[PDB]
Amino acid sequence: MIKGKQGRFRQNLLGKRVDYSGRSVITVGPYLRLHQCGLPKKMALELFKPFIYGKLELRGLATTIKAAKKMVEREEAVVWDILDEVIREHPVLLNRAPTLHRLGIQAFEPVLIEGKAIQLHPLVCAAYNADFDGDQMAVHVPLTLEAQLEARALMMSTNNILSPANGEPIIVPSQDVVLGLYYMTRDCVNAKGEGMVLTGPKEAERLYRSGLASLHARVKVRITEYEKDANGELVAKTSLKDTTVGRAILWMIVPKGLPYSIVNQALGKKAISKMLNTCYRILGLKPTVIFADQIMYTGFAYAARSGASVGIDDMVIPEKKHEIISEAEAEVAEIQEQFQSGLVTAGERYNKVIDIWAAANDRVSKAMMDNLQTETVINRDGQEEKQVSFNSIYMMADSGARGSAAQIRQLAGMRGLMAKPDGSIIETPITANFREGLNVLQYFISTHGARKGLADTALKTANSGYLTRRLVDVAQDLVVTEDDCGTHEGIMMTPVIEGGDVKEPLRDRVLGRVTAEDVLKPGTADILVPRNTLLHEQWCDLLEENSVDAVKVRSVVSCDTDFGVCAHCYGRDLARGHIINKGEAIGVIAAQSIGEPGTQLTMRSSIQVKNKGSIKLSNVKSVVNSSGKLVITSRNTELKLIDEFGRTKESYKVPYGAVLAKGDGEQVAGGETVANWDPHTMPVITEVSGFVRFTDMIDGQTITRQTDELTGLSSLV
Amino acid sequence: VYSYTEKKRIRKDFGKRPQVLDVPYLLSIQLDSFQKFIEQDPEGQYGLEAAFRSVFPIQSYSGNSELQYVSYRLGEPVFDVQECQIRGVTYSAPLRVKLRLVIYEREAPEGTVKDIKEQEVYMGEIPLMTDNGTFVINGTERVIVSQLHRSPGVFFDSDKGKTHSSGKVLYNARIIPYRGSWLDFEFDPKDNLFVRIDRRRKLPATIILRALNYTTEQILDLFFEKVIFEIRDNKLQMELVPERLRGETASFDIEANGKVYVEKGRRITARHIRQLEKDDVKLIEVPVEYIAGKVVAKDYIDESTGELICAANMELSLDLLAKLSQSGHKRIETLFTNDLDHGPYISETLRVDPTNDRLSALVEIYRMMRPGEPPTREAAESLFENLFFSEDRYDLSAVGRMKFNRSLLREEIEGSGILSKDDIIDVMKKLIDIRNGKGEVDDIDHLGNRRIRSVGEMAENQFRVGLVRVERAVKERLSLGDLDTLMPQDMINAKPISAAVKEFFGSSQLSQFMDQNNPLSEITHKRRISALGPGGLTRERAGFEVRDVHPTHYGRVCPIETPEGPNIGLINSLSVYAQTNEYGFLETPYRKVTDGVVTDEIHYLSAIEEGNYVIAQANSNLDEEGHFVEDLVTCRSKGESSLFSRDQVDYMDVSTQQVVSVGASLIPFLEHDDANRALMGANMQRQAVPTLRADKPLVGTGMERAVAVDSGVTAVAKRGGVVQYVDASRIVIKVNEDEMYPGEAGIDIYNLTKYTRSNQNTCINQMPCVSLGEPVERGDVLADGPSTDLGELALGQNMRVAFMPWNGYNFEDSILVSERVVQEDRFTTIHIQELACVSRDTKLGPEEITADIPNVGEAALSKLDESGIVYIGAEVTGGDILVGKVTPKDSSLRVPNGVSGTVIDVQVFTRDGVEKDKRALEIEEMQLKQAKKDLSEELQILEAGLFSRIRAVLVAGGVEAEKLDKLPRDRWLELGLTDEEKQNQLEQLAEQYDELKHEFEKKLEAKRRKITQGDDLAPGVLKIVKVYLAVKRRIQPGDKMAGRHGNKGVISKINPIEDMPYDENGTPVDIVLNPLGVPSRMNIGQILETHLGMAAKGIGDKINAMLKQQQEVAKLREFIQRAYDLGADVRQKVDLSTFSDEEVMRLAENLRKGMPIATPVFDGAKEAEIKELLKLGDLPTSGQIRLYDGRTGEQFERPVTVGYMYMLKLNHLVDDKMHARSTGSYSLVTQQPLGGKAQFGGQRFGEMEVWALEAYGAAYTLQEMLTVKSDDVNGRTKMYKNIVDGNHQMEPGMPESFNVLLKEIRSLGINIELED
RNA sequence: GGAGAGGUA
Ligand SMILES: [Mg+2]
Ligand SMILES: [Zn+2]
Repeated sequence: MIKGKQGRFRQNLLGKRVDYSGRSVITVGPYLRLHQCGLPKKMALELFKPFIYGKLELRGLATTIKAAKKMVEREEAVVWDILDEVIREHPVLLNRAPTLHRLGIQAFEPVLIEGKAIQLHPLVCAAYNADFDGDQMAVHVPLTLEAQLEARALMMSTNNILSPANGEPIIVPSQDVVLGLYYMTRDCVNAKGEGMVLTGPKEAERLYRSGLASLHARVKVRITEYEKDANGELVAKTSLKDTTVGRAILWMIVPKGLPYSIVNQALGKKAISKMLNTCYRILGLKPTVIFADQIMYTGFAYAARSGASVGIDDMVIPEKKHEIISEAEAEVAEIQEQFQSGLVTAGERYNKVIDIWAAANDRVSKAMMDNLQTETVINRDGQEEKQVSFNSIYMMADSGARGSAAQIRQLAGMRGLMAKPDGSIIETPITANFREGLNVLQYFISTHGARKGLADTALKTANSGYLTRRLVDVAQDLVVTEDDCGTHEGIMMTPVIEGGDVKEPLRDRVLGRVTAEDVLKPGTADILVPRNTLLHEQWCDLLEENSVDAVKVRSVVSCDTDFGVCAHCYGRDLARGHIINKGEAIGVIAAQSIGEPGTQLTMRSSIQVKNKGSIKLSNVKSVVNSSGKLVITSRNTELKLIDEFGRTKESYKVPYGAVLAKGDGEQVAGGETVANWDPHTMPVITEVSGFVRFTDMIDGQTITRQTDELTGLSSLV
Repeated sequence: VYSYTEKKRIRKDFGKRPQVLDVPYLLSIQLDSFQKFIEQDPEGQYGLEAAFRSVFPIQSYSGNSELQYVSYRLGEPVFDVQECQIRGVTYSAPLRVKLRLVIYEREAPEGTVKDIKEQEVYMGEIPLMTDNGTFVINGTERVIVSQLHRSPGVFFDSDKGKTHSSGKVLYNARIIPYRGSWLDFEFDPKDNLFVRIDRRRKLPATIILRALNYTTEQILDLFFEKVIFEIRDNKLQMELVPERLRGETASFDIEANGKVYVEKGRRITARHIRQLEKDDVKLIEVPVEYIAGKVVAKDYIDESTGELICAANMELSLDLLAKLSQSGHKRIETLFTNDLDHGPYISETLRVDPTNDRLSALVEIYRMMRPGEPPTREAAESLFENLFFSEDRYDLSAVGRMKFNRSLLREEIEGSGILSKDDIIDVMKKLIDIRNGKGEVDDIDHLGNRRIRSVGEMAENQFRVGLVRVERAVKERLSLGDLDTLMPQDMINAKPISAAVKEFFGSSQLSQFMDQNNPLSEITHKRRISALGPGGLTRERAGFEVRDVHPTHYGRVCPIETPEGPNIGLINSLSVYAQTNEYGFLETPYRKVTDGVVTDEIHYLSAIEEGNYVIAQANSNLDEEGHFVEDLVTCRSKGESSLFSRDQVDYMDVSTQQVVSVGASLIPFLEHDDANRALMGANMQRQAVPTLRADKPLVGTGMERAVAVDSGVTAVAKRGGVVQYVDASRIVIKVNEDEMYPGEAGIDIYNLTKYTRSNQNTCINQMPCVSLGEPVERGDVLADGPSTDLGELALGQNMRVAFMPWNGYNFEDSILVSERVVQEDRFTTIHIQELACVSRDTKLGPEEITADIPNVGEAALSKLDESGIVYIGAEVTGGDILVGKVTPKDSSLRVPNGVSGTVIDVQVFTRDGVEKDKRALEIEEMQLKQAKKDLSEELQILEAGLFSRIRAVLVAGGVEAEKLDKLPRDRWLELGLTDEEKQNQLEQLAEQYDELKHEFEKKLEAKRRKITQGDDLAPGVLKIVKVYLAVKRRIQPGDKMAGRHGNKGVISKINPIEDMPYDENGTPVDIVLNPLGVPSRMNIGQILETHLGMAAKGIGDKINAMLKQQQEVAKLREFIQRAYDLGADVRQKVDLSTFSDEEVMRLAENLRKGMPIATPVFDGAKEAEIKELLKLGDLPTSGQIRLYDGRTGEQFERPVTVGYMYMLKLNHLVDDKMHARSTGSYSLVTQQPLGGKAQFGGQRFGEMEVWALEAYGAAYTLQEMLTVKSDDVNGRTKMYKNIVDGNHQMEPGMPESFNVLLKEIRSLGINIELED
């Protein structure tokens, strides 16, 4: 009765059923504000029944609870306005079943609807990871006053815009609005109403509505930027820019304090996300949310206007594909012949076959991509030109709305090679695309692969749930409970290097974490920052322009707080732009952040420097060989390429006993091989010149005279 | 070539491969299994007879007497199918067996008959199989899927270095009987050999070897070779076999014939053996050191002392050789061993063997099998013998023996059903050989190793195991004396067998409910092939290997159809053309390929046989002669594809569509979509709700009629004839003259199942699809069932679609729908709910259903009748009263909240011996009248048919048409006629007429008996009343409809038509999808479907326009002919000229709503032919047309794709889900809200949500939610009061469930409590 | 109330 899921602990004592609840399917209803959600009349009426009784008795329409129950039972017309009155400012909670992270449940204001489906503001769908393929949601209501205030002040949708896992926003215009905007901020080389001049975005809108100009054509227009470089003072400044009418129309929406350049590109998804991030970082919260609402409205309107449909004609197959494939096949034939005569072995035949197939597939992919993306050739009022294409598929792909290059490659080009169950790769690839029909065997193989994928997904989510459950259990007791523990130990955060380039610059590893010891600029003895300041963006910029290498930062692993951690040792909230507050349960949110993404994971010679700069070497225990080069005898020897300024730029592990052309502190040229070594055998490298004597080596019991017979040189083992 | 009925609507067809074999009868695999289960087989090797002959006879222990089997029989079913459905009892048959007790004479010698008696003892009732195959247990028709269990026999398996971390594989072998104890042999990491029985403790194998009365030397002789040394004048001149010299190194000087063949330190080259065999030398002088560490084969003893010098299996040493030499031993036999050829695996195990003799080995075996129980010299031997060699407790079926002999390269495919010494010896030999490298491990996922098993075998096994109990009972009875007066009735008991079979059928992990909201649902469900169940692996402990598609599934198991989620690769569906092997494997047809000609003759190949030959695939371009235009032909040789010569092939596929299931066979343009999305489309296709009136799909795959007719819904004529009279309820056909049998002419008649609830609360009924005087042909459709149209499947509706975003209303997958879809009302769906009410018998007396109840206004009572039962046809609403029931001291049933509808059927049942109220008597009388009138009409119709026949036979040889009508039919049979067989026929027909009279006269009484009788019931229940509500769910935003390409969506809004986009021509579209869906999830099939359907609709519209203004057939014939033309060498080749010039008119009428088009899945219509067909219409070949906005009215730039798509409305209704609860009931042991919509339960605030609330700073809300809103009684009572009093505050208290936990813990010896 | 089967996200 206690063990297992059915045990009281995990069944009735930790998770319970609850009154005052509802369940329904969800729809979009895009006309809503970001802070409110639709709600059926019936569910609304069912939930708030006690409040309805109270209001009825206050109005005196029912001097009892039984007559009141009767009245609500037959829902006289009065009851509906009473409901509307009660709902006025009463939030509710929406939840989706697999709630991984903190955002999986959120508060909302209700708006009554004559349906039976919970409308939902579309932007939050990304947060809920909620498709409209029939996903259901559950509704709760906060009864007591304190619950209502908690909801309004903490769980209101408008308060959760940055993922706790990282400062990245979480309200990115997901898939459709993004398409609309990208289509808006484009430019045909020669469209209706080109070259003219406008006296402001309003004229652009009027012109487009009258239809006298295309939605995107190059025009010079005067505008006014608002730069608040002064101390919270929005200085206006006018100019006469040259953009496309669509961009000008879009500019009407953006709030005051932003540079017009931010609205001057093709506006891919990344651009929109960055734009929102900057807008929040500058003009606080409310302008950002209202701007997002306007963004969504405009995006939907103009996406619908575009009428961007998909047709079979859009899948343009490259003309040269057949030739390429035929050539590859003929190539395969000769290799098969070489193996028929036995001149080559089977494994090498197999490997070369795979290699040439990959090469041909890559060629086909490149050819189709090129033939597609720039297909559009249009006279410019001169003779002829070309531009990026308006093929609906390419617009959808490049815009980032849906699908990477892989899917379009499969659609148009051959869909590569398929791997059989044991991980082996079939020698013959699938040479057919989906615009054409696959034959039996090809489809069979693809089906095998797809089933593998599906089964992997199922088992992966199953295990990930258990992992995260374990994770939260171990770190649920930890709560920040102090302001400062008063220490000086920390850790040297440095940009990550993987032999190759900077995998992650330092600026993002230390962003928003108080320092332990003040950094000194490379004007050494130059106190660049205090030792206990928060590294918000401006100071990060200071560091970057000073090219700092590593920083002593206060971690959490060493905080001297008992049964908790002082605020400074932790750092910024990362859920809002300021230090953590006192009391937060950081452990739980950290566990959730770590566990949520688990589902997306998968379950199952010589040194060639490439830059001109100074060479430096660390852990060097080396000698000069006969050729004058340098031979190393330490293992963890490390080679750095530093730039002229003196900041490390590249790093590589030096294998033991490797020959090196340079010494230390020389100058290298881009593409200069600097080191070499044998990766196979282990020598007995010496240090100094002289005779070698076979001391304590007698043939018969210590050594054997296994002299080489192929060549005839002395050899004893 | 085209049937008259077929000419109503003939689907234009694409595809070029000439079909060579029509699809077989889909429901074959079921009726045959059950058919074989129950039959009188003289061979006694099928079903009941085999079991009876096996268990019987039975001999007493003495045995002074025995009881033997003779024969059996099945009585008539007591009730018909419909009656069993109505009451809700099983549709079974009595079983009656004639058993024969014999008695010998005790004092007389063994074998004599003192006396003998016999009788036909009843035993058990066996449920029967309906015509369709389904069973009826309690009017709850279910279905039994087939299992896919690994076959009995032997298997050499290997663990692939997954244990001991040593990288060393460990080959094991398993023997699995069909009924008995398993057996396993395993290789220790230390090269030992271990027997294991039924997963019990491990054991050295040589023990069980000794169990067969096998000694050391016998075993060694069996398992190794000899090397003979000769003590001679000069130090062991040993005989040698040159063949033993591969893979060694000369350690000394090997010299003979005065020739140093090789020296020490040299490896034994092949040429060394060449020179050796050339010199033909046999004996080599060998140094004594060669025998340093050898082992003796047998024991050697001193002849004089009789004392063993060296017992067998003993190492070799110099002094031992001296003892042999003084003992005069000349021949010294030792074991020929090796490290790569012959490891001494037996010797090690023998050294491990603690036992040496038979008795001790058996004793320790007994101890292992049964811990404790100090054995006896007889217990172990009895145990072992009855265990592994008594047929009654151990059995390899014929399949097992065949497979076993097969694996061991034997010749006989038949043998005994038990084991033998040689069997085990050969098994172990083969295992050792595999260890040495020869022979290879055998996989498990090979289709050649797993076997299907249908119902019959399982039922037979259950019958046998039930029989065993009564067998034991009778045996213990006969062991007792007092046999002079026994009978074969008292010792036999029916209850054990009845229980044994009933429990299995009614309640088993394989007899499951039937999904019935489609014909397709029923079909695909019946063909299911599960891998779970008894003897099958478990859902939640399956690795990837099982779920993965083995290469052998090709053509035998549909790979693309599977229920995703918790169980994939386990619920596999059968492929279309698959058959079942005689044994139970899966066979598939293949066209025999001769030298260079593709014959039409076919052979059904099993999985194993396929691995040998070479098979070219279906779409290989031959030209009228099986001469492949190509030379490097693609063929699956053996678990892989390749390109082979034009002559080496041996077989060709039958049809492109032999790889898929029937379920996936219906998706057009399948060859373009992704795999998983096609799977999703299929699974959703399985869940379509029948609409109000079906509509053919404009673009079928041609598999529609097969599925429709093969399913049981539609009434298909059996013998062509003529409609003599039609009605909404029944049909009658005058049979064709020829199809008619010589005697008993009669005429065909059908009755139609009207509205009846399906398994999913969806009404089902049939409608005639013919008029009077319509000739019909054998096997043609007559009555359309649910979601069918003119005898072809039709699930959803085809509608005008356009691909574009629209104000975000189709943001993710939401589907925007215009208002015409609902106004024209082409998606409403009917549903039927059944509600029951009982009259228990409790203390304070029973309760009743009186029409009078307390504290209720007459308003509610207005709808009930005097009895207390609502009138039929009343239109009740949510929260009404259906039957008034009283509190014996108001339990009146009420309509569930929210549900509206109309009452259509009431029924009542009473315990026998109880008076019946007014309404019950009324209904009884009404049924009486109904049955009487029904049978009267039937009888007179049949008599009319008979007299029509009698008139027909008198039209020749004395026809007087006047005399026929002068005196009426009453006196016709007696008329004179020339003397011939005609008089015999007249007598025959008159006899049949009188027989019909008598049959009706008795059947009427039978039905009267069935009606008037009382009703059995469960104890306590006095009577039960059932009522049927009918509802029409129309549509709402929230519902879930979908297309066929796994492109599901939730309807979101109902715009008025005026806002919808409309073309320049004025037709507005009806659905707006989201283009963004396609690219990510690659399913172009929908786009191609849209184009093709648009073309078809254009053609239909052109025809309709031509018809609107009157146009003579001259134009119609031309245009239709040309339309049916324009195929790329299609095989349709339909000719219009041959038509009656009025069937032309009717066909045009049937086509004015489009021209149906067919598309085989992998023989689809490419782009060019679609383009040409479109251009036949005046539509833009590009497919995309310009549009105009409803609101603004302005044109959309960027021409848009529009067309027509076939879409289904799935069975997930928004009304079924939307649910709420403010404050309701409470669980009993724990005081929390109940769960589930059935009860008025509430939602479950799960653990993860608690975590999430913790992540926010929200604390109060969590506390309240899990303290006062759920658990703390006083807290919620006072909270209710506070809320009523407009004061939002709460008092936490303590959860009750915590006190529950506290008491529970304290129930254990743990003292737990709260401090201060 | 508990078991088992099936099904949806
Ligand atoms: Mg979903
Ligand atoms: Zn600290």
